[PDB]
Parts: sequence; structure tokens; C-alpha cells
Amino acid sequence: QSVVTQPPSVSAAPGQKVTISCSGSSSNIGTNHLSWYQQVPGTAPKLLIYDNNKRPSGIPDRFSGSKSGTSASLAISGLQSEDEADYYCATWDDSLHAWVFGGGTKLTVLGQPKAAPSVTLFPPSSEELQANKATLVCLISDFYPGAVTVAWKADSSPVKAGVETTTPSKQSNNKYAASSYLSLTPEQWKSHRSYSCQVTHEGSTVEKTVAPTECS
Amino acid sequence: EVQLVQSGGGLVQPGGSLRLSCAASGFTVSSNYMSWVRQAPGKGLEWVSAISGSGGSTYYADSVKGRFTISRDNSKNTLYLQMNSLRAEDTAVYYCARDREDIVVVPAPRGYYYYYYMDVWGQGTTVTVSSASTKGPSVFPLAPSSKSTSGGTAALGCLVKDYFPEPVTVSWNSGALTSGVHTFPAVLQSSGLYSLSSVVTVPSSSLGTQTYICNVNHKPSNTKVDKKVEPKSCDKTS
Amino acid sequence: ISQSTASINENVNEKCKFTLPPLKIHECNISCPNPLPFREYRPQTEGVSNLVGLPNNICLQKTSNQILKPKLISYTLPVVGQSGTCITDPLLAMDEGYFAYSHLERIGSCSRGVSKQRIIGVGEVLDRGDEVPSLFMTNVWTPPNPNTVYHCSAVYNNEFYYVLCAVSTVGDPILNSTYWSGSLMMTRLAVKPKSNGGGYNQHQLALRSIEKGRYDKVMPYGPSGIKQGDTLYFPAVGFLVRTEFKYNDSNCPITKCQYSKPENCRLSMGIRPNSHYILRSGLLKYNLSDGENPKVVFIEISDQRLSIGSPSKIYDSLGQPVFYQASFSWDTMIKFGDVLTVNPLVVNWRNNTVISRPGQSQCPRFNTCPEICWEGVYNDAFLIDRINWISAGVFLDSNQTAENPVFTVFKDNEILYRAQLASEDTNAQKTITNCFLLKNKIWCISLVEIYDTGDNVIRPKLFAVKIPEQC
Amino acid sequence: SQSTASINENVNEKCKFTLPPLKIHECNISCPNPLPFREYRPQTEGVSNLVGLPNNICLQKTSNQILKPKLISYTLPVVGQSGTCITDPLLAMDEGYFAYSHLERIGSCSRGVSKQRIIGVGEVLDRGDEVPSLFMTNVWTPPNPNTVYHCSAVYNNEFYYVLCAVSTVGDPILNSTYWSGSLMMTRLAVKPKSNGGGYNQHQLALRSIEKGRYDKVMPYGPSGIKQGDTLYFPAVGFLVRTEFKYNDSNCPITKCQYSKPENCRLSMGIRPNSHYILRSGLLKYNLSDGENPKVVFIEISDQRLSIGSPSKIYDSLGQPVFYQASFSWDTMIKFGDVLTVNPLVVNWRNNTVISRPGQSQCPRFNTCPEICWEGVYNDAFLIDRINWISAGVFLDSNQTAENPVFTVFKDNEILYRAQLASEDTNAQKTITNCFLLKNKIWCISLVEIYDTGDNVIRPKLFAVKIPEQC
Repeated sequence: QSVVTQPPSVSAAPGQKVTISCSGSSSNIGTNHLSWYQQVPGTAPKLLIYDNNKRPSGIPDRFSGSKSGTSASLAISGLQSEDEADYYCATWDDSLHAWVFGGGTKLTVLGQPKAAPSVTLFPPSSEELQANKATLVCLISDFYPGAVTVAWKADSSPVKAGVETTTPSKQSNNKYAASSYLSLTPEQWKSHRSYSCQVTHEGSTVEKTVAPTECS
Repeated sequence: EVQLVQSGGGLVQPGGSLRLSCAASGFTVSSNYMSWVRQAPGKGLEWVSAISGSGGSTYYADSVKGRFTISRDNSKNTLYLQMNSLRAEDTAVYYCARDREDIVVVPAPRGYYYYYYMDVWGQGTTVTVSSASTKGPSVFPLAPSSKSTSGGTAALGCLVKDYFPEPVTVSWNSGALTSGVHTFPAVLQSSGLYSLSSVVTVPSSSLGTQTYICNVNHKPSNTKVDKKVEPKSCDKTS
Repeated sequence: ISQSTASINENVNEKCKFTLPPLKIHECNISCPNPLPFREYRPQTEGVSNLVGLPNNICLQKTSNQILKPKLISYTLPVVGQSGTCITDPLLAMDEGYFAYSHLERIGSCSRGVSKQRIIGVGEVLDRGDEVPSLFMTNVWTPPNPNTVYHCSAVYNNEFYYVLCAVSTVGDPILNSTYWSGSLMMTRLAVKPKSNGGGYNQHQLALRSIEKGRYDKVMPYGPSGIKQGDTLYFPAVGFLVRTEFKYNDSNCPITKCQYSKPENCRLSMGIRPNSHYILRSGLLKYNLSDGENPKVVFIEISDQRLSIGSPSKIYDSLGQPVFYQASFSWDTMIKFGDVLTVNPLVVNWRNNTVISRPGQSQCPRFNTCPEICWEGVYNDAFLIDRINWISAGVFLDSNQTAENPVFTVFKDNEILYRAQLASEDTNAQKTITNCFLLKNKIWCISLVEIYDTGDNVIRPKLFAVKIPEQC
Repeated sequence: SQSTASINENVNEKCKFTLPPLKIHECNISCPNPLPFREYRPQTEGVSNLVGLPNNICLQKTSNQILKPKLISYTLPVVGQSGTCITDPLLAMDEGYFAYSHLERIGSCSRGVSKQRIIGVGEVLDRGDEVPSLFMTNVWTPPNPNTVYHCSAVYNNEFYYVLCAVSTVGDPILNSTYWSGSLMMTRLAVKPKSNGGGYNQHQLALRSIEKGRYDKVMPYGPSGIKQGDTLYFPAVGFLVRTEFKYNDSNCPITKCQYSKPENCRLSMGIRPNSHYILRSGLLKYNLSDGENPKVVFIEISDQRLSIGSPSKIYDSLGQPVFYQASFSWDTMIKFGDVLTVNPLVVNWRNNTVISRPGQSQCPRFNTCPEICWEGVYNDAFLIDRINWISAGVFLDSNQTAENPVFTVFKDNEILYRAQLASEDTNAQKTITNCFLLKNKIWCISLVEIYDTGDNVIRPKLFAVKIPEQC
């Protein structure tokens, strides 16, 4: 289909201004008007802008839309804590006869004391290999805000097969927290020299490397 | 007031069928278009299908054409969605929402304006296309590493892998200290299973002095596996 | 002696021989008991005929008397039925008592509903016993892909309507004109169809050769055209590349307007000021006796009062063709007049001050100043007099909103009498007026797109209006 | 010499003198197909027969103009040639279909040259603005229009059974002795297919005819009924006059002074020395009889007996209502419930308000025996059975056939009226067939309106919604 593109993740301080662009073809955005949807995770999507600049009844004025040519925009000024969500531009394609949603903009406002990223690493023991499975465990928490990225290097080769990185999750300290798991075999565990949990949070990159000589 | 309510979501085996419903409140679905939007966990919104306000037009996304069937009952005031031949990529939360279209006639060669939006969204129920069990977890202790044992705080934990379904009960010392316990969210494996860990930030001086017991319990399958969480250093076979 | 006798024999043999075509019982004077009046036997004085000759005297004063009494005859076309259909792009040609009609039929919403049908239907205009010239659609064509047939246009010629349309796999080929192929289809439809015709009833004429000249793409554009003998004149538009639109910029009537520029009427010859193509109107020539597969020749319109190629209508009224061109740019006064010459096309555009079309904010109604806009509607006018030069059509009486369709009757400098066809806030967009003669009365059938606010669909409503004779 | 005058005589005999004579009834007239293709309709809904749910009408006697008769689209909309007249109309509606037949006649209307007989059936659809009109789907034309006289029609089971009388002696009423008694039945499908001419239009030969006691039977009247598999056309039977039993004590001559008590017996033939007597009735036609189904005549019961005039049995609100035209001294409208079909006893209503126009012998509002054969067919469809309210188009002049007024009436009361034309507008034969469209009582009513000075002669259809509110 015509996958209308957005910035996947932009971030700004509270009170600041951010503008969320929305670029696609001429058959869908150039011909037909566009509509905006914020979507807090775990919550129904919410209508923000339609007709590229109007609002439904009950939206504050700090959500501003635009459309220029085959591209559109969502300006968000004066960030608050509940404006941190995913922002979806949606329009109808007269060619595909379909709704076309945007790729999603994870707007990362602040709103809580910025949390330094904390990264921790604990390996599987003798027991997991005996069961025929080896699973890496990396635990990341105490970080504000969210939108964390955990990369994986086994001898500096980027490994993303078998990596399952969770979402940043609200804890009892209301911080962001995510876990990652690399499902492997004991053979692929002992076939390498090192395993690194490279955790990048908005540029804050932490790489913790253990050896395959330790069992928990 | 004006609200859509889903029903009929839940766990389904792959290739099968599940019919979702959309209880409509505050209006009539005969006058407006209605649409289904899904979202897999980890992706953005994806449109699925649309039924026409009065008329019989059924639109489908190009990946779901010929597998899903949208219909409605005007007497019941309920949008349906007959999903058939369910692939595992249909594992999502399906949102029924109306597509309220606003058209004015404008003195122009384009004739009419037609900005066009979805406003009233349903709660959205979960379609889970997977296998099924009542599997008790595979309990493993999680002992600190070399950059986690001789530090300032000790992140003592316990691995909860290979269980289904949710939830799971994990306490420490039969609940004698529940403080600081990072109960991680369950992640969807490539086995149709959830898997988590549960780590606690105790001091490193408390290692070998205070007994911390990750008491795992699974209440539906009567599964409890109590593991002694101890500090491991490097297993050296030399 | 005997030779003169034989000459008498031969002359009797030559003169008193009755080798004759068969008698016609209706032509001859027939005298049956308790008779009916014979009054006059003339063809096309019994049904619906064109405006030709000397019709009945229409009312000529300007009056405040509601004298136009329109009759909704919309049931005579397939515009009714289920209300989940939005009915778009109508068309209404009328020659000699036969019509053509064509709409696109979409299921659901007007904008994105699934395209059901492009019915291209011809028929007969007649009085169907209800004392009102109604339509009677018999022969109906529907193409195998109604999303590719755009901008049809229709001409009647010898028991067929010929309908020329544009085959566009890239949407409305004005709007995506740089990627259009220019391919056209000619549908020939019998107005009195034979049972078991096969090639007589509905035929497809393959147009493999277009004469454009300096234009890159031409397209039929507007409802109805004319025939002149064996030659069809489809109203049309030329797609001229803007860099080749040679046009001296000082020609623009920038005086009497402080806000125009010497660029404007050069710029607004395209749909947007940097349009790759410029829409110049014209005709398409289809001379039937060119041979097997006659070619289509574009005739560019002359540069007098030149504006953007809008949907055009050449129609034969009272002996001489009248060309109409809608005002899809700044010259918002109505742009129509008698055709001086057809090839090359030169129209004596009427100096019309009173009839204008509504457009949106940039070039509204009653605007003369050269602005850049692609704005306005096809509101048609038909010629119903030449001694006084009266015309009639349906026009949307509002400055900037596409509403209030009013059938009105006007000179070049005066509106005589009106009839609003609906409520003042009735959204209406494209009106097509054709007039004709029914027992030497000037009846005008006025198709009007109307947007029903309840059903949220667009639906053509026909208004057979008799042009009244007194006041 | 001699050969000179021989050639001269032979040439002047033969090279001159084109053929005078006119065979009328012998030369089949071929005209083009008057409706080759059905009018394009956008799959609009049909109508249903007037049965069941009492959808409310005005039943008060209102003087207000509450009827709105839409002059609607004619049955066969072609362009009329000048001087051409259209006569002998038939309009039979049952179960959302009509049948239609007219004679297209060059010259005059009464005695002119007849150029074609239309016999056509179709659908009574909604025309589009919630008004019904007749959309012709099938039309048959006889090879000779000068033979086919007095058709009748009955809907049954995706066909419309049109029974006609094949004459070669002119009007088999008027040349009844010399009339051969042959009939024909034309089966016209109402959903005509592409191929399959036997399915589309079928001509049913009637070589077994149970006249019973009668000498010649023919269909006579527009519209009949079905009952299951059995068609019951209206008819008239020609019985030899001296065979007709009629005690002159049963001629209602009390409260009169100018009725001889044999007038009832005399007037049942055309003229009171006619060879035949016209007895109204039905023609049974059981379709389940075989490949040669016989046509049983069913004589009408001998109560209030008049000359067999063209009549109409119709099924309105469950029970069949028979209408018989008043071509006799008995001029009041003579219609009512069919108590039993075979034998045919009909409870006639005691109407004191509806009649027909006839000549000076038997005018409008005549209940006294005079010898006459005059009057017009103005039927009445039953619209409300509970109050016995009926509706039809009745001419509203005493001695002349003019002013066609749509009327809704009871047995003692005309409720509310509607002129269909001006007061001096001549009209003859009106065929009202009320029915249900969207549970509204609509009455598509043909009227043979004659416009004198102009306006090439056709009948004028009139869809009339019976008003719900007074």
C-alpha cells in the first residue's frame, strides 16, 4: 500500500513546541484531507485534528495541524505529561480505497524529573542449558522518560534475531523500565566470545558485557 | 453517551475464525460508515475493513481481502466482523470506529470538499491467534554478574519463563518484603508463551546475610516452585 | 402513317403506365365515417423537435410574476431507487427529440463509494401522456470498468447518439493530466433500438488517431455537441503545455482593477498557477464520412475572451450553433454566444453582464477582474430566441456557495423571469439545460445535480420547464 | 391495322387501372415492434395487490379537494402519428402486473382503418417519486387487427392470460349470428426472457368450449380473476332468444308507468328482435385440465338480470368482486361480492349514487325497464371491504359521455370526488384498478379522454392515491 511516513520518535522538553510531520503520496494526502490521532498505549485511539486544522469538541488549542502539498504537519506546543503518546496521522486514499494511517510518532515529552537510564545484566545458570535452552536476561529501569532502545552485540555483530525488547513500563517509582530477552541455544551460547546488552536511551548508550563463563 | 463497545474477542487457534461484535450506543450505525482498525503489539495502527453507511459496500485492506467479512445488524445496532482463516499476524486489538464523513458542496470543478475522519472509537478487544495451554512456569534463579555482585546494590532475581496464561504470583520470602521488586511485563516469546523476570535491589552487604526466597506461584495450574536465590560468582570449570 | 401510329402506341405505353411507389394511407386524404381532423401531416411536428423555425412567442417583459412552472420529471431517468447510491457526473444531450444521458453510480458515499455503474443511456424525449415532455430511456450502455470512463459528451446523428468519453486509468484526467494517456472511446447508441440489433443497438467506435496539432492531449469536455451534416462536433478541451502557450501578457484586461497583475490571465489558464498543462477549450471534429475509422480533429477555440478550458457546449438553436463555455476562472460572467465559424472556432461571445456563476473565495460571482482561480460550476444556458436574443438555463444564485438552483430567462443585460427549482440552501452543482419544441412550444428540460442533505448523496433532478407565452 | 386497335384496347385495359378493392379482414397488417426494449428502470420495487392490512383512507364525506390524481405516464409511450386514434382499452391489474391492449386506428376512432392491435403486459412499478405507473415489459401484436375483438385478461403465475375473440364479421356483438364463435387465448409472460418465444408470448387455441346451453360464448370485459389454477374471465354468452326463459313477473316494473313488462326480456339482446340474447357471466378455464383445457362458461345468476355488458370480476380484499357494466335499462352501478363463482350468484350492491351516461332512452339514474342498448363501462374497484367503500372513474353527465370524475363512494354516499379533465371533456371507457404501493391505496385508472380539436387520441392514465387524511 502507500505507507504514509512520519518521524517515528521525536522528543522535547515540557512547555516546548514540537511539530509532527506526515508525508505521503499525492493520491492520499494531496487529494484527500488528513486527520490526526493520539494514542496513549493501552488506551483507545483519540481524535485530535481533522480537515488538517480543525478540532473535535474538547481538545485544547495546543494541537495545531497543517498540510502542505503531499505532506502534512501536527504542531504540538507546550508539552504536558499526558501529551506523551503515539501520534497517528490518518487519511483516505482515493486510489487504494482505504484508510491510510501514519507510521506513528512516539512523542516523548518529559513532565517527571528526567530519569538517568540504569542498565543491569544477570546471566542464565547451568539449569537453563540442561533444559536445552539458553536465554539472556537484561534488566533496565529507573529511567525517565521512555523510548529506550536495547541493542545486542555478540563480538560486535548486531544481533536482533531472538531479541524481544519490552516496552518502558511504569513502576512503583513511576519511572520507565524495560526488559530484553535473547532466546538462544546452549550451543549458540558457547559459540561466541562475549554478549553485550547495548542500551541506548535517547542517546544515553550503556553497553554491559558478560562472558560465557558465568552461570547464575 | 456516544460510544462503541466490543465483545467476542479472545483466544483463537490459527486458521480458525472469530466473529467480533461492536455494540453501538448513542447513534445508529446505519447512517455512518464503520471501520475496523487493528494494532499488533509493537506496530502502529492498521486499517482493516469498512462497512458503508446505508448501502452494501464492504471495503477491505489488501492484506485481509478475502479472509475477513464485515457486516452489520441494524436491528441489533451492532457492527460485526466475520474474521476467517486467521493468520498469526492478526494477533491484535481490533477497534471498531465509525467513519463520520463531512461533505459540503463547493462552487468548484472538484465539486465537493469531503474531509473525512474517524471519531467514535470502541474499546477494542484482543484477537490472540496462537496455541493454548495451562503451562506452569520454568523457574530459574537470577544471581548477580561480576559487574553486579561486588557493586553497591545487589540486583537479586528469579527467572519466570515458559508459562501460559496470565497472571503469575511471584513473592519474596512469602511476601515478607515486597519492596523494590521489579516485576517485569510478560513478553511474547516465539513459543506462544509469556516469560518474565522478577529482580529486587537489595544491598550487596545484605548478600549472604538475609535470606531472600523468590516464592513462585501459579494459582490456576496449582504450580509453586520455591527457589533459593543465592549469590553466584563465576562458574569456573577452569 | 403506321410509324406515327406506333409513336402514339409508344406514348400511351409510356404515359399511362402506373409504376409507382406504394401508397401511403396516412398521407392521402382518408374519409371514414364520423372522422377525426386531418389538420396537418408533417414529420417532427407530432413529437419533440429542435428549436428551429419560428416557435411560439415567449413572454418578453421583465416581470415579478411566477410564470415558469417547473415540473420534476426526474423519475424518467435512473436517478431514483435505493438511497444508498450517490449519482455523479450527469450528462444530458437533446437533438430532434432524442436524448442521451450518462451518470456514474456509486454505492454509499459520494467520495469513495464503490463505483457500481456508468450507465450511458439514450432514448426519446416525448410527451408520455402526462402533458409534459418526459424522457423514455430505452438503450442503455454500461462499460466494463466505470472507474475509467470520464467526461463523456454526446452528439446525435442519423438515429444514433454518438457518445465520446475519455478512458482514464489515472483518475479524472484533468486532475492527473500529466500522466493521462489521452485515450478516448466513442460509444454509438441507437435512439430507436431494434430488437436483436447486435451492431445497430450499441456499437464501440475505435479512435486510434487524433488530430491535435500543437496540443499534447485533447479530451471531450462538456455535455452536448452538434452535428453538421455528417460531422460531429464534440465540445472539448485542449491540454496545451504552458511553456508553449504563446500569449502576449499585455493582452490581459488588468485595467479597471487595482489588484490584478499582467500575469494572472496567463497563469489561470491552468488548474493551478504552475499547471503543466493549459486547458484551452474547443471542439472535436468527427466527420462520419471520412472513411473507415474517421479521425478526431481538435479545433482550438479563438482567443477572444479566452479563459481556461471549462466544460463546453455547442448546441444547435434556431439555425446557427451556439457555443457555451463555463467560467472556471476569473471571467465569472457567462461566456457563451453564437458560433460565427466552427472550423476555426470563433464565437461571438455575448456581452453578458447579469448571469454569472458562483465560485469560491478567490473569484466569486459577478467578478470580472483577472485573478488566479480554478473556480466555478457548469451552469448552462440554452438559446431560445434570436430576434430578441433571449436565453434560458439554471444558475446557482449565490455569491460564493453552490446552492439555490434557479431556472432563469435572461437577455445579455437583463433577467426577465426566474423560477427557483428548490430551496435557497439546496446545494446544487452542475446544471445542464436543453430546450426544444413540443407542438411549437419551447419546453426546456433542465437537469440539475442536487445534493440531498438527508441522504448525503448527489442526485440529478430533471425539470421540464415550459417557457411561458404571456404574463 | 387490326393489330393496332387490338394492342390499343389491350393496353388501355391493362396498362391503366390499378387495383380498387380493399380486403379489410384478410390482409395481415405488419407494424414494427412497439416496445422492442423495456424502459430502463433502476430495479425499483413492485406493488402488491389490495389485500389484507387495512391501510387507512379517508372514509368521511369530505367536500375538500383531497384526491390528487397524478396524470401519469401512458402505458405504451410512443409518438402518436397525426389523426391516428387509439381505441378499445383494456387495463387488468393483479399482483403487481398490468395487462394492456388497445386498437391503433387510422382515421376515425369508431369506424376508421385499424392499423394495429396492441396486447401488452408489464409491471406496475413505482415510477420513482413514490407514485406508481405502468412499465410495459411484453407486447404482442396480432397479424390482423381487424379480427381480434373483446379481449379480457387474468394474471396467474408469471403469465397474463389474455383471452380474445377472433372474428371475421366485425364486432361479434353486432354480427353475432354470423360470428363463428372462435376464441383465442394469448398468454403473455410478465417477465419476458431473452430467448424462448413460447415462454414469452403464447397463443392458446381453444378447440374445446363448453358453451353449455349457449350458442356462442366470448370474453367481454377487461379484467378477470384467478382462483388457484382456474382463470375466470368475464364473458357474455349468446343464447338464442326464444330459448331464453324469463317470466315477465320478474321484470321490476312497479313504481313505473312507462315500462311494458316485457322490456327486461326484450333488452337482453341488442335490439328487441335480435337473434341472440346477451347473458353476462364468466369463462372458467382450469389450467390443470391438460394440453387442451376447455373453457367452461359460467352464466351469471338470474337476479337483477340485465344484458350481458362488458364486465369485470376482480379480487379485492380476499373475496372476488364482480363488476358488470350497465348497458341496459338498469343504469345504476351493478357490482358486488361474488358469493360463489361456479354457480355465479352475486350480491349486487344497492347503489343509489353511481351510474353511467347513456342516450335519451336510458339516461343516467335510470332503474326502470326501457328497451335500450346503451351506456359505458365505468368500473369501480373495491378499496375498503369493511365499510364497503369503492373507487372508480365515473362520467358525470346525464346524457353525454363526458366529465370523467374520479370518485370514492359508498352505497348511499359519494364521499369525495376528483375531476380528471374539464367538464365538457368527452370520455368513454374507464378502467380503475386500485392496489397497494407501500401500503397506500393507489388507483391507476385509465380514462379514454377524447380531445376534440387536437391531441392525437389516446387514453389518459391517472394514478390516484386514496388519501389517508380527510
